[PDB]
Amino acid sequence: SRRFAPFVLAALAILMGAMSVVALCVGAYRIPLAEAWAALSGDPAAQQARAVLLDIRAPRVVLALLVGGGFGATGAAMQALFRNPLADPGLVGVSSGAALGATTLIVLGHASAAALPVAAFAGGLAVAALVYRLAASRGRLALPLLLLAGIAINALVGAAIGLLTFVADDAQLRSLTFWSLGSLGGAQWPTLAAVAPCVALGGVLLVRERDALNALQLGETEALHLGVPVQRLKRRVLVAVALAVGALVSCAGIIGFIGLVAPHCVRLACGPDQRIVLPGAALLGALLTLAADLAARTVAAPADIPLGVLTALLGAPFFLALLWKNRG
Amino acid sequence: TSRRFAPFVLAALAILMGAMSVVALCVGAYRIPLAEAWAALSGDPAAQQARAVLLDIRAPRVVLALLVGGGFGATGAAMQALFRNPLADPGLVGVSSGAALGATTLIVLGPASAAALPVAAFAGGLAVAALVYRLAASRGRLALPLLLLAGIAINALVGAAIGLLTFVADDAQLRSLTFWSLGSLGGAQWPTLAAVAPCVALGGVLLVRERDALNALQLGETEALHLGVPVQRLKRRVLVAVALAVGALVSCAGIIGFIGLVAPHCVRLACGPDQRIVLPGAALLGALLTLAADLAARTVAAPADIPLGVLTALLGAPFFLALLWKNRGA
Amino acid sequence: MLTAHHLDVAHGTILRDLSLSIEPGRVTALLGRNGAGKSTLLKTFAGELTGSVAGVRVTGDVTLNGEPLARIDAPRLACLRAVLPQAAQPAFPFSVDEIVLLGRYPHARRSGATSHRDRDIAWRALERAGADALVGRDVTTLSGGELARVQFARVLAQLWPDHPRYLLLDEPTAALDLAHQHRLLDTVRAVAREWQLGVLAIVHDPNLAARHADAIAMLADGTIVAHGAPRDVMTPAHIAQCYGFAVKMVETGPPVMVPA
Amino acid sequence: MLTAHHLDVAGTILRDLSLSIEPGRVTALLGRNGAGKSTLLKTFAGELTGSVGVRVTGDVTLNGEPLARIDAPRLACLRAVLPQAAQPAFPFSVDEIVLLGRYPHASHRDRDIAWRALERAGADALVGRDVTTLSGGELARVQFARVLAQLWPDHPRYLLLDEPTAALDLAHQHRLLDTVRAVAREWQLGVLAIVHDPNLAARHADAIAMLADGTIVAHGAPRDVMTPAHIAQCYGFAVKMVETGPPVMVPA
Ligand SMILES: CCCCCCCCCCO[C@@H]1O[C@H](CO)[C@@H](O[C@H]2O[C@H](CO)[C@@H](O)[C@H](O)[C@H]2O)[C@H](O)[C@H]1O
Ligand SMILES: CCCCCCCCCCO[C@@H]1O[C@H](CO)[C@@H](O[C@H]2O[C@H](CO)[C@@H](O)[C@H](O)[C@H]2O)[C@H](O)[C@H]1O
Repeated sequence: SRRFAPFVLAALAILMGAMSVVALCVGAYRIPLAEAWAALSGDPAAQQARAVLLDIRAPRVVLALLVGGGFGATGAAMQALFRNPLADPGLVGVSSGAALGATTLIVLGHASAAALPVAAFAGGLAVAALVYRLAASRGRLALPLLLLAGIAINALVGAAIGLLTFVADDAQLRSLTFWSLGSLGGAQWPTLAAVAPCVALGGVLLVRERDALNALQLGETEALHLGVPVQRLKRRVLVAVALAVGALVSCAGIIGFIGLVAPHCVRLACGPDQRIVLPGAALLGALLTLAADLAARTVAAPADIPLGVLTALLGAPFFLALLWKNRG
Repeated sequence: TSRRFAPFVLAALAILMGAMSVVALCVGAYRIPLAEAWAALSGDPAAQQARAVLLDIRAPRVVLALLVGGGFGATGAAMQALFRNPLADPGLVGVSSGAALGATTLIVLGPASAAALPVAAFAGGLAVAALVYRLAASRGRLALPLLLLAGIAINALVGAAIGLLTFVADDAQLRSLTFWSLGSLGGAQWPTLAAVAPCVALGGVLLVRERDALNALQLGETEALHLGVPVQRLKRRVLVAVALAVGALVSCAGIIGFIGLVAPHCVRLACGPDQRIVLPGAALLGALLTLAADLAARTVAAPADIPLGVLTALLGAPFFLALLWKNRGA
Repeated sequence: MLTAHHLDVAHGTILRDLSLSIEPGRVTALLGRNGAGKSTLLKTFAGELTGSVAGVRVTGDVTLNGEPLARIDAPRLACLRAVLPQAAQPAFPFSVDEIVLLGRYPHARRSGATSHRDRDIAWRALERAGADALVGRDVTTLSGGELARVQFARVLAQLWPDHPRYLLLDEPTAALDLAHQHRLLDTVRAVAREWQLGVLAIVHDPNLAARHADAIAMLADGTIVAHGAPRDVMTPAHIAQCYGFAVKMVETGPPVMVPA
Repeated sequence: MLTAHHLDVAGTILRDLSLSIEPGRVTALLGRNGAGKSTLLKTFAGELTGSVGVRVTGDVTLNGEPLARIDAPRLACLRAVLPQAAQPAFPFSVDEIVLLGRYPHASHRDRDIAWRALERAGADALVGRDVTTLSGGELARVQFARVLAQLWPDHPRYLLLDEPTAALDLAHQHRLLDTVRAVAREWQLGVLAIVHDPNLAARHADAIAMLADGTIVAHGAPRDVMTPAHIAQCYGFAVKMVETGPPVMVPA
């Protein structure tokens, strides 16, 4: 009635697309747009510029869109499910799992080279599932008890990660340290051939729950009186999150404030209705990450800055801003 | 109006800690029975080398474990009172991050005096603990929610600087960072304890001088203000005292690790929230638990010397698993 | 009717051999001191304690228009009863329009259709809640009194007549100012009479229950110790055992309870 | 005499407000939600005049001297506030809570007073219990005993109730208000209490002040103030009065 923001959505879309083009035309391997268009058009003189665009630079752009989109949408969903803007897709323990999955592989062994995201993926989901099972009671899931189960399993996980880091050598240390810092330098097409449908699915389960999510943000008991299966929905949202965020962190490492920032902006821009906030967040998420990952590729080139670093230089003024906002 | 018959609980822990402490000197990498170890530390000319291994290599490590445990136990008790919440960790002040910023700034930007590392961690610890305070306080009212929000934001910025510096670190620097970041008492030497201990004791003194005001503040902030507690001065005095003790400790132990949550929580469940019991109670139990944890590292996988943070996390995990099982239904 | 017959709820038993019936068209007010079990009994009529939700054990019959509550899906149940709770400060800053529309959630066909009838009902419910001035507003700039009119709007929206239902009020009337409290219980009675709706409302002030209730159930220690019209039930001996409070009655031009 | 004369508080939520709490007597403060009842109470308590971002003007005096000039810890021995019983962050024993009433004074005569405070509030069976096993009614009784412990006499002080009657049951909110007056009288003590139910204040106050949109609109004994037109311009609520042989307010 009082809320016409589908132009906000459509704007975020245009800005995202626009940013995508801009990311494809910059910058480390120096290609002027004229060689960029010739390369895409099949000119044999631009044969190497084309391989860069399609084999190095396109997979990183599409991965940045998947990462940012996946974190915005699961931030949107977590914060509705916990009715707190501070809930973060990691609370399931997927993030620690992936860390533990990845770092036990880097430090023990073995196989290669798409083995790193599979270990990270199975580690996330397993720690996710364990954290769930410890909190649920067959079958009622309290969200306070989810947090305690999380604090506890992340304690256990973190020790196993600490022990591996300890017995690791200098090569293996170099790998953990950078794996956990975040990166998209890996990105190639076979990787995100797998990841993309994983987070494509998660986003479908989440959009399929948006109306039940809105009722939920009114009251757990209130949603229950309106007919929402509050127990079945917690389990449904949590799986979908653990699924897209699991696939994501498995091949990007740990990042990094986007799942908090993007939903909170669209919620400030358009209100909390899950029907707008999830696409809005996914959209603004993908936009902010691409922008971040672009800056990492080029701000200090040929250094490739971990993008965990840049997305924190985003969360810092954001949290500093909503400090300044809420002084009263 | 009776009481709860605590002080024996206090006395026991002091004994148990003291006992354990004594045995700690005899079971490190150098094995020596109580008899020969007594004789050596007491001047027996036959054991001049044994006195050197005990008084120079073992003792500073055992003493550091007592300073760390007692330090975290007591500052946690204070912060959990201050925030009226058993989940406040001493870290939240800002100090842990600044230690890790200052420690990494120095390891990675070399252009080594063994007093250079703890002094850097201590300056960064206090600076970012002081910067977070200024961002939250408005000259001069300190809302604890805003302190937490400044912390989130200043913590994001310091992790940006840390990962940036890690990213550029060579192999030797990376090996320091991760070792320091897993927590270890293996850097414990007397010249630095000379500096760390008075900090921890002075932080310790300033908290004790607030045990009554903190008890009144457990009643409600406005309730305590009505009782005459200057709750704004109280918030700042605890934070500067916590920042000073934790900052000293992280400076030479690294990141550890659950004690300041666990210890003041068991002492409470045994004797109630009375700050007059809990703050010395938690420090004794913290010293007892930390030492039990470092005795565990130097032992369970001998001769490896396992990071202490790893062992204190293996206390946290069962502690929070116990919390969970206890608060089912509720 | 909405009926408990020989109800037990159980940590010992909080409700012991309780038998009460909510009649369509009539408003039953529920009295009892703190801890008497009022809020449990109401949760029980909601169906929060019977079905695929709970460990608390329940015995005896509870019936909505003829069938055991336990056989009524939470979706279907959301169309025969609604619950007006209390501490409505929302977790996110919805609009008023959105809160009320959420009451049409159990009816919205596709899943969250937001059809045109639904926006009309939402407007007409805000109309009868007396909250139509608040169209547009952020629910977090609303005084507790305004918000309380909006939550009433939303619960009407869910019960709106269409193509006998039950309204359960969980102390809706407290922390409203005087004029407000009488306004709401008058409208509730009117709606109950006009839509043939069964109302059970937990009310604190027994004098307030006396003016606006057709029936009163005084609940004392897990059991209903008086039931019937405000005239017969409201007596010194009854107020005595229900509340432990020595009172007397006094007349007007409905009779009022007074201490000493 | 705890007095507010031409008191303004800031928009502005109290406009030119003059009222006086006087020893031995219980004034009851009536108004609808958002009338500034709680602001004025905080003002008397000294929360908006010491050192602690809003604007306050006019004289507020406690036994002659201005509130703006009285330290918080000395002010704590001249008044206390009953805030409606909240369960603390951690599980203190009932004794520890009451003794905390003695914090501004701090022992030995303390344990004696804490007992006699706990007794006057009818909360002495509760000794050694954990406050988190207590019902809100017992918790209310214990909080009352803590405030009495604070104002206890030894060798004119003030008690402010910020809606303590709240959600105590009918018979217990009557006991509490009665026992306040009984203590107000014996210890010669000025009581200002925010009461919800106007009939509750009729039956237990000595003076009733009505608050309408930031300012006072009536002040006197229940008999003279409890009129349909005062209840009208205070509550926007049309009532009549009925006798008893304490006349009670009724709508229509
Ligand atoms: C809601 C989600 C929306 C986000 C959209 C992201 C979807 C991405 C799915 C990945 O699909 C990939 O597409 C590539 C197209 O290039 C294929 O590479 C193919 O082409 C490459 C170069 O063009 C070659 O290097 C490869 O060998 C060849 O497999 C690759 O196999 C295929 O899996
Ligand atoms: C409740 C909280 C309070 C707990 C207090 C913690 C107790 C720590 C005391 C620190 O004091 C140190 O004691 C050492 C005793 O050995 C001294 O070393 C002395 O002995 C060393 C052993 O060889 C020599 O190397 C040094 O030169 C010589 O100063 C050292 O200087 C001194 O600063």
